[PDB]
Amino acid sequence: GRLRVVVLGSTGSIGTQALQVIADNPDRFEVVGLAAGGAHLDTLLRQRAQTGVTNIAVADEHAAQRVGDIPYHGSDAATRLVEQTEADVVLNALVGALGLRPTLAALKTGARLALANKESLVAGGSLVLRAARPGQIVPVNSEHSALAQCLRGGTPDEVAKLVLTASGGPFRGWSAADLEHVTPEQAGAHPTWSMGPMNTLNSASLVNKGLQVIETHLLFGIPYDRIDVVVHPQSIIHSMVTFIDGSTIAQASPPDMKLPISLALGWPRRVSGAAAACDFHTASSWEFEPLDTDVFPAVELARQAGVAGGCMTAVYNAANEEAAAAFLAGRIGFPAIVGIIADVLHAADQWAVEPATVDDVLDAQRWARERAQRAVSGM
Amino acid sequence: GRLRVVVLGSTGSIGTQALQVIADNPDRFEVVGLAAGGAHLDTLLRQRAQTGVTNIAVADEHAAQRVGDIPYHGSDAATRLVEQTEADVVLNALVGALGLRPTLAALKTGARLALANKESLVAGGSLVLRAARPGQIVPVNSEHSALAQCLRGGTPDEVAKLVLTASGGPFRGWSAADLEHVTPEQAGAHPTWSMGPMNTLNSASLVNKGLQVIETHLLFGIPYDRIDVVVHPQSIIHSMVTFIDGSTIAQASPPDMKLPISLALGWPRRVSGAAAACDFHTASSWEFEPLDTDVFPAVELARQAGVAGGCMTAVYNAANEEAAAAFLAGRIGFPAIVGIIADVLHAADQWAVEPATVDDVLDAQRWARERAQRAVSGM
Ligand SMILES: NC(=O)C1=CN([C@@H]2O[C@H](COP(=O)(O)OP(=O)(O)OC[C@H]3O[C@@H](n4cnc5c(N)ncnc54)[C@H](OP(=O)(O)O)[C@@H]3O)[C@@H](O)[C@H]2O)C=CC1
Repeated sequence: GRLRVVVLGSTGSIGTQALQVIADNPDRFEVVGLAAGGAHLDTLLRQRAQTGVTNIAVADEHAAQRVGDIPYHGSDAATRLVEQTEADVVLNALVGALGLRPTLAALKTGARLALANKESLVAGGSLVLRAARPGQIVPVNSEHSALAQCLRGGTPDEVAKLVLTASGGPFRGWSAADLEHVTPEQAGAHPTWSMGPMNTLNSASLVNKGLQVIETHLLFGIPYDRIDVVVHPQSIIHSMVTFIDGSTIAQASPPDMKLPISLALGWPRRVSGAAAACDFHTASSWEFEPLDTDVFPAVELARQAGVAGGCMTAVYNAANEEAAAAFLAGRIGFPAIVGIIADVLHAADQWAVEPATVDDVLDAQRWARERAQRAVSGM
Repeated sequence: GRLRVVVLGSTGSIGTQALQVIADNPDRFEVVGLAAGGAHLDTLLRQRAQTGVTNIAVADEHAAQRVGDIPYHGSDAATRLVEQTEADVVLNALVGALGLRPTLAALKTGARLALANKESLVAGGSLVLRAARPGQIVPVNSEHSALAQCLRGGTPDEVAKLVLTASGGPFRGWSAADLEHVTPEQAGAHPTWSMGPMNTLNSASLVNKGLQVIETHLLFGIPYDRIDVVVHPQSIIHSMVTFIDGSTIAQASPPDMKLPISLALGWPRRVSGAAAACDFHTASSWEFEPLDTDVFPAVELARQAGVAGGCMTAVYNAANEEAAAAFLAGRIGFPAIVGIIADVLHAADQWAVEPATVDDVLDAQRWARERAQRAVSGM
């Protein structure tokens, strides 16, 4: 009853939290593989030494050289590790487009895919879906973990609406006027979670929410007009399902990713002590407010891309990555991230064709990146 | 397929709401029996005329003299109607001690029992539990209904805590000094057309919550030390379950008893359009604060009684019935209600024996009422 776990992106936030869950629960889990990029070698060496796992992939060839003895090195190291390691669960916590091929490799093996890497579902679309058995993909993000728990509240035909919650970002309440003046560091701190410069920016622009709506449709098969977003500044309620009789079932916990991680690794079984529970011996308040879809149209823009289907969500994602890098570099303003997403989706006519192979997906992203660059060039 | 329903207590708040749900859903339910006390004989005869159901019971023989074609009249009329009617669901929405035998009769038929009658579990306890098969009893109360929905979020083994919500009453936040000046009218006592004087008062005193804690223990088999109460003034979250991993699942809806009534009737199948869903288009907040157990000790007393066991919860409730009536009759002050419950309970250890018959329960109750009357009068 012990699950063999491959951890991809082991040195990041999710990767390290997942290793602590596995360390705490040797009854339930064992690490059998680690993959990293090569940029934090001290962490990875520390992880090799602490877990005793030598079955390691490192993307950067130079960093893998620097370390020596690494059995998998290069841009396909993570994919090859997954292909050649027997495991029950593959945790994909890699960042960006490079999570796609290791996602596809993992699905092919039969292992449960515990998915933090959103880009692989968002961009992979039906390519990833065709490769997956029912229930094989288990979401790691707290919103989707919340949804999966809440769906147990009824049969599938009893689902009326999925309700995703959003923190609302640092600029909740701000008008369009004052969104123009946002600096790369004003969008650099998140109220409840501590994440990377990209992932914290995606919370500020509401594109992380947009992307999660896409993932929600792809994970659970609920239509886009039945997936709602509500602003909940506290991030204690992580999501809800409303049923056909009027009942809403909600999931709540203090923000700690170890909870959704442990549940994604152990699914369907809950992992005793994974995280602290809500304390009802002290006063608290859960506030909800409607999202401002005029100032923050990134979610509706994600529905539009999602309804168009095929490779259009790959376009929505890839356009974001490029426009976001331009923001962090200092080349474009804050509102220009979503404005450029809009302009790129409007030109992306051809990319509504369903992908047959990874290259179709790769072809759409290439186009979107270029088109996104051309839009940046114009300002 | 269609469920045949017997409605006991048809002329009350729950019973009439249940008949509305049955009338809006002829596909799901048909009424096959109706039982009332006699005080609202006119309502029952209009119900007979409206539904076409002639299979009716009237407890009051004197009131039954007015009609001449009631197949079941007198004492145990409701019990006899239960024994002699083929049904799939018995809704027991009878008030007080006269709900206990129809509950037992209903369990013996092997029909599902939708239980609103509090005395069945609070007084009848082990008599009712030993007579019931697993899943046979489905609760009608909004809190218990919330708990049953939330328990879907994991296995029985995965439960850490049940958390009942409480409005806190009209004297939420009041000091012990504040409570000294409490009048019957302040405690929500008005000549309301369906609201019994007791249930408003039991909510103001926190005895309703005590009673619900006792029933939670018996319905769900969770230790008293793992059943909590949080104050929640909005009454949108109707109760919650905390699981062993630290995740809490909560049930939420705008107050409307037709939701938990519909689900109780159709269990485990939800009833489309039963009640309005939470609306997140407009801002709101769900507030939680701990209960001040020094000013409001009624729930800890309920746990004391329930742990003591046997007929002690019967004593708890009868001692309340008497004390609460005396406060309404201006013979005692508000704080003396729960004060008097403590004193009767402290002197009551002889009733910690398990009841063998309905009579054992009646004897305990008789004792508790007399002992409480003593305390009221100064004897
Ligand atoms: N943290 C959170 O709570 C949330 C996470 N997510 C999602 O989780 C995913 C993971 O990001 P997060 O853990 O949060 O990330 P981090 O940025 O903290 O870490 C990402 C990991 O990917 C590795 N990596 C980077 N480049 C490569 C590459 N060239 N080849 C192989 N591995 C590489 C990194 O290794 P190294 O740095 O050593 O090079 C690192 O271990 C994201 O897609 C994000 O959308 C979603 C919602 C919130």
